[PDB]
Amino acid sequence: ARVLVVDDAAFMRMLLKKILTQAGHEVVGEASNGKEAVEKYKQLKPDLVTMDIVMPEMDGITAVKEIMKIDPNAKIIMITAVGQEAKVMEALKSGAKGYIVKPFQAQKVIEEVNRVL
Amino acid sequence: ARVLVVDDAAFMRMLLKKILTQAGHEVVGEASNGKEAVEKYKQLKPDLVTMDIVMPEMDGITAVKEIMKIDPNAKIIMITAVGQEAKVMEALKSGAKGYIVKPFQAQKVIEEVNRVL
Repeated sequence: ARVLVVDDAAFMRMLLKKILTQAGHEVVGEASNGKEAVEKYKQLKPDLVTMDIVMPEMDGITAVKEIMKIDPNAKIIMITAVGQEAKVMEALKSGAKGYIVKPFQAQKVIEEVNRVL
Repeated sequence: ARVLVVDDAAFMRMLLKKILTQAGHEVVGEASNGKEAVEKYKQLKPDLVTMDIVMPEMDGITAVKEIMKIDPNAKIIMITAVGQEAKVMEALKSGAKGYIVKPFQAQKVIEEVNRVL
């Protein structure tokens, strides 16, 4: 009777939580995506999961492409950590204008925002 | 100076919003994933986007697989609409126990939760 509700739409989570709780079940957790669903399953060990078969599955690169398609003047800065450089490379190829590296130093972040503008 | 901040981690959004606002910039919106980033770009037409190159990119099927890997007794119900049947099929193959169809009738939803338990 302990249920993990997974859905990218907050209102869908709510609607399902309503129906479950109204049937005497306890929603012990919620997730907006795949990774979070799996993490929350470990931590909560629920009896039941409800999961939308559509989950956000758009990466940073293709979201750059979609935004550039909409507005070719879009100014995008990627947030990256060490190890993701191949993907950042391709984001920049696809129209992104810059990037900043985690962990942030506030000065370097604004140097880069300013540079882009 | 109007910035759309995109990152799957709420605290990362916050941290970046802090640094931007402290530099005299207006965070006019936020997104937790790819789809939402693109939608919000249209609606807000921001001067600047900041976007994590890692965005949730795990689909419902592979999140079923990861959960089954963790607990082979996991009980998962897929939420589906018309048109997604190929993906629901494969979710069930990978260990999911059932599904419910949107738009929900509360009775059919609990018939299916009960059946699974």
